Amino acid sequence: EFEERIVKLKRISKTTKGGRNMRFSVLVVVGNRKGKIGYGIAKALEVPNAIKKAIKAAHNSLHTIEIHKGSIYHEVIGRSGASRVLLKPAPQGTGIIAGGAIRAIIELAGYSDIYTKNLGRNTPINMIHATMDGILKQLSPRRVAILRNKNLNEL
Amino acid sequence: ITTTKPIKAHFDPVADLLTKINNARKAKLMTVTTIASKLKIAILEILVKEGYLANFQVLENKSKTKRIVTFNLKYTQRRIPSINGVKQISKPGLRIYRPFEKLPLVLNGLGIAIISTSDGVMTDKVARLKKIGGEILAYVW
Amino acid sequence: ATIAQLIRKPRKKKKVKSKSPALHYNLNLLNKKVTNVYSPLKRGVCTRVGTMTPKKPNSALRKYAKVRLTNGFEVLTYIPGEGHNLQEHSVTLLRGGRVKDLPGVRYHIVRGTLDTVGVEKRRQQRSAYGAKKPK
Amino acid sequence: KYTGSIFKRSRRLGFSLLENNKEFSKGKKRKTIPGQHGNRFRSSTMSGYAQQLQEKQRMQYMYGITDKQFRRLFRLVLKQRGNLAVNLFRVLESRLDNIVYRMGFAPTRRSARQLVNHGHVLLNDRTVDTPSIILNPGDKVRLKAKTIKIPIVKAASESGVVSPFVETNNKTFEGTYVRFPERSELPAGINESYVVEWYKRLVK
RNA sequence: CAGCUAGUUGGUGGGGUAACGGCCUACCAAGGCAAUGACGUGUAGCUAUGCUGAGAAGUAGAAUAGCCACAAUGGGACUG
RNA sequence: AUUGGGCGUAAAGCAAGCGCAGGCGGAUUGAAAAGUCUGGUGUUAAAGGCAGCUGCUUAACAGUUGUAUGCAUUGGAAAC
RNA sequence: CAAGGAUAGCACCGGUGAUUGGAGUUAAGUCGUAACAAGGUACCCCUACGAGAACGUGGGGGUGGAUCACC
RNA sequence: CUGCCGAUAAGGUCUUCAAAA
Ligand SMILES: [Mg+2]
Ligand SMILES: [Mg+2]
Ligand SMILES: [Mg+2]
Ligand SMILES: [Mg+2]
Ligand SMILES: [Mg+2]
Ligand SMILES: [Mg+2]
Ligand SMILES: [Mg+2]
Ligand SMILES: [Mg+2]
Ligand SMILES: [Mg+2]
Ligand SMILES: [Mg+2]
Ligand SMILES: [Mg+2]
Ligand SMILES: [Mg+2]
Ligand SMILES: [Mg+2]
Ligand SMILES: [Mg+2]
Ligand SMILES: [Mg+2]
Ligand SMILES: [Mg+2]
Ligand SMILES: [Mg+2]
Ligand SMILES: [Mg+2]
Ligand SMILES: [Mg+2]
Ligand SMILES: [Mg+2]
Ligand SMILES: [Mg+2]
Ligand SMILES: [Mg+2]
Ligand SMILES: [Mg+2]
Ligand SMILES: [Mg+2]
Ligand SMILES: [Mg+2]
Repeated sequence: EFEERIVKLKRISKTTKGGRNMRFSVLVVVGNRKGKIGYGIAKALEVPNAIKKAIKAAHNSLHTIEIHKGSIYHEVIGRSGASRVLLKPAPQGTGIIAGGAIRAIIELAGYSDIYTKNLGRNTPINMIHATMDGILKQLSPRRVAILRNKNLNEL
Repeated sequence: ITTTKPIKAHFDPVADLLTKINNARKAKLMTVTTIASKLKIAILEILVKEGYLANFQVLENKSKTKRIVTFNLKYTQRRIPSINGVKQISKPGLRIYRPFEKLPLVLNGLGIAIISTSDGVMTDKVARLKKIGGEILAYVW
Repeated sequence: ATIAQLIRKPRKKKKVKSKSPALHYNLNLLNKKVTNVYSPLKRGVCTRVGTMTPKKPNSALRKYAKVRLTNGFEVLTYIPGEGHNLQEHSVTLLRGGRVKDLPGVRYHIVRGTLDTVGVEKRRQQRSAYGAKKPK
Repeated sequence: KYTGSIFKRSRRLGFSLLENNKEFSKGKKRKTIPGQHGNRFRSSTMSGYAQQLQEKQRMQYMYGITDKQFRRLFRLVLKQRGNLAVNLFRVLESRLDNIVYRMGFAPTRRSARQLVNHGHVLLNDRTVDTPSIILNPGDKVRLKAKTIKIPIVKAASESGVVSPFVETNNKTFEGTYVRFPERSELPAGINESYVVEWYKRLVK
């Protein structure tokens, strides 16, 4: 049940020797709402073929996501170009306080409570890039234990 | 132990060590050297207790007039470090003093915060245990 | 910049200017001083009625007016509606606005309030133009 | 103060007051959005704002509420302890006129409001005229006696069809209520929780 | 808005004030403040607080409450 | 943009240098304790703020108890 | 002792003013064609003079210049 | 192998849409 939601449908065009070749570009986010989420951008002469190719690309590149108590473990800033997205842990109940492309990514990943603010640009591809970068740099409290030789997070 | 190169260090003592650690991590280098100071010596002792570096040896010259500390980083088998990011709080000029009620928690306790309250440098958790705060040196996670 | 630099010269905020300055000037007349007190809408008297041409895209004949408010400021205010009773010498109750076609006009005349008549033959969005409910 | 075309608004959203009495009807069995522009394309892909506003209306039209009243109740429930997702559901279902209809003593919800406004209902130890009192499970909301004889009591006294969260002690018309309504008694007409977040942006 | 301040800075004896005090007096001196912003210009009752903001804070000093100032304008004094 | 921004090509590195005051600043030892942290006491008027409760048919509202912030003094800590 | 009055010359601030300077804004006005390609004389910066006007030339400075080229 | 070579009135379409098969 990998649900998918369009996050942007732009109208790109090149110029030839007379006229304008117009192709639709779609940005689809696919997520199983259990820890797997990917993004795919595709271009085609028509929306249906563009959507099919974008979903195919998105399903080809699926990253693995870990959730802690339904939220994000530690506050993180994802950077991608000039877009910086701040994610902050939230108590169980606030809901997803995100909006736009980031909100779509968080819902499709599985996370519930999440504090976000877009501190940079409003271009959907870079915000999604920043969101995925922020979520992928996250450190579990068990990897640092193997690293720092602590006691499975114990004080 | 002998050397061949001259050893220099920056005038600001927290970020000098911080720059050494960060550059070595990014460049995959392991063994680095710097001049030894007691504040720098104490912060390295708590770091090895927290398990971010492997060994930390302070040395002295044959005349007892100079000391240089040469530390190495703790890389795993696949060669990825334990330190992820370092950031200094009480920079020169603007010194950061926070009371106990505002003692920070770095990455929900995953990282360690260095606080030298009254008994030398001290970790955030034990600072909370004693309910006493003070100078905050740097964030390490 | 730097902590020391900002200590010497702090951060000065950019200012803010109004869009209808002439509506916030009050002349006392007994002392002849102008103080800056904001007021939503103000009464004036027209001096010259006529028509103006819009900027570039638009093409039409828009009815302007040179109305002098209870203060001493002369502002060109558009008569918002189809048909007017202005007769070069009359009293009007201006409001805020900014027509984009005519450069310089930044006020609108509240219709159907004082000497200016309402806009009859209007059944849609009347509450704004001022027409008695058909009933 | 309410609309007088409940068929139209129920037909638009698509969900009636849970008996499909306003959807079945005796004519044409119409299940299209009202107006001339009802049998058109562009059905799905409602924006997040669009579906949220449509859903918000569903919650506040099921009970005949004004949005300002909704904002007051949300501001009330918001502050307390934590994830209060069990409290505001009880709060929204605690309306006095709503309980009389779930009591089975009224043909319709807004008709029950009319009887409440006219003074034909009582409470554990006082009388109630305003159809907005927030009730708490445990009050013996006993019915009137001079209204048990009115020419409309027949279907009123047929409360044998009643929700399990409104216990009446049948034939005694005591009509208390315990065992707060679970989501099962709150059907899929409006069963969502991001309407709370919609009011979180609009209402602090 | 770069100099301002001649009772302005200090001492002496005396007078006056509920009281200390150039507050006033006679004499003796030449100091005081100022680039860490004097002085000048413009503006404004101050505060607890109101609205807004995740916060740091921004904004107005409704009502009311504390303090100050005023009573057509400018001075003086009696009674207490 | 202290928290929380930038200055090669988009606004922004003075043409360059000698440089006082200011800011910052090698290592070790001793003392003091001005910053820094902490304990005790006083105070920070009442209303308002947040939490709980009561009373008005519930609410709005009113009352009720709780609820900080800073300053001063005193007693310790000595890492910077 | 002293409000106020009269006389006197400086200081700061405001309004207005014949006439005049430039500026912005304007669907379809007149004289050129200076810049963007090697823009048809490469461009740009500082400076001096000159001309209806864009601008021309002299001095210095830059590549944020085309062509050119090398097995 | 460097003659000469100046101008071109105003405002304007055109992407409807993927819900899906
Ligand atoms: Mg061609
Ligand atoms: Mg003296
Ligand atoms: Mg005043
Ligand atoms: Mg903010
Ligand atoms: Mg007041
Ligand atoms: Mg007042
Ligand atoms: Mg910027
Ligand atoms: Mg530049
Ligand atoms: Mg330079
Ligand atoms: Mg320069
Ligand atoms: Mg030098
Ligand atoms: Mg110096
Ligand atoms: Mg030192
Ligand atoms: Mg108080
Ligand atoms: Mg009250
Ligand atoms: Mg011409
Ligand atoms: Mg040319
Ligand atoms: Mg030519
Ligand atoms: Mg040329
Ligand atoms: Mg001529
Ligand atoms: Mg010439
Ligand atoms: Mg030249
Ligand atoms: Mg030249
Ligand atoms: Mg040069
Ligand atoms: Mg020719």
